[PDB]
Amino acid sequence: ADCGLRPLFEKKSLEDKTERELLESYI
Amino acid sequence: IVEGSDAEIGMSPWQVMLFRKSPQELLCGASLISDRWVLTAAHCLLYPPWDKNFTENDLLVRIGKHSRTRYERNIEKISMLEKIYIHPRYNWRENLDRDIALMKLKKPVAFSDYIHPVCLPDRETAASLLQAGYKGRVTGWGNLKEGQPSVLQVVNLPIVERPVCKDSTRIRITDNMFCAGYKPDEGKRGDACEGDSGGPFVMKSPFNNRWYQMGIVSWGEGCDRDGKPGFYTHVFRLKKWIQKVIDQ
Ligand SMILES: *[C@@H]1O[C@H](CO)[C@@H](O)[C@H](O)[C@H]1NC(C)=O
Repeated sequence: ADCGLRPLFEKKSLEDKTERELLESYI
Repeated sequence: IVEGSDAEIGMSPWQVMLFRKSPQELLCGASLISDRWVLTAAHCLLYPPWDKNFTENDLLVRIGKHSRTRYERNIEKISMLEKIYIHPRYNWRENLDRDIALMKLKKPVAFSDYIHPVCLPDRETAASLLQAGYKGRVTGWGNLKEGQPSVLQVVNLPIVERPVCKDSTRIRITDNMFCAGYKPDEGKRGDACEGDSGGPFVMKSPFNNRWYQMGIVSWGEGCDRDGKPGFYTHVFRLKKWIQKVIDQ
């Protein structure tokens, strides 16, 4: 149920410093 | 990791460190996929040319770590291993095809803010995200230069076109591997290194916001690949073996 959702990021609606780079790459 | 940056606290809560017990030494990265299962590379446990053939009792894992050295009281957790499983078709002499292993913890680890499992890829995630140009993420405490980091390092790396992957090496690559890394042209040259081997190559699904482990960092020696991309075990292709080991 809970995999891949980080307690200190996704679960808190916070984003890490470089995940934008990953998501923007998905053309 | 070479040319990465400092990870934030809890940024990679599925990161696992594999150690030799005696003499104590960091061997390989690994990943937490449930409360009692850890995924790593087979070559991390079994590599005959270097007289490497570890049993459960030779090893330990540390989970929830951020600093390489500092003991992180009430945060980091240590576990012994109940059983090791190496893919029966792991090819250590030629091309490291099916470079994958599972390790069962002696006792389940408690999840926390700092310890949390990564998702295994499903078909839709594999089909849509594993494409040339798309970036994944590697984390580890491997070497820093072609020396060692104080905190967990992170780098993002683009998946490379398969014909380029094939031309980057003289050994026969298989569909069970993929390669990632920046072009020998301008830009960056972040990479995974020796020590980061066995760790996760993760991608975030824009569909459901979850992190999926798409690859396992395969072979590396130092931080020098001679400008060539690193190879990764294709986790989704090996998913039925993983399930067979974990279920029944
Ligand atoms: C690893 O060691 C065990 C005995 O501890 C042995 O059964 C096995 O053949 C070894 N694996 C090799 C040499 O690949």
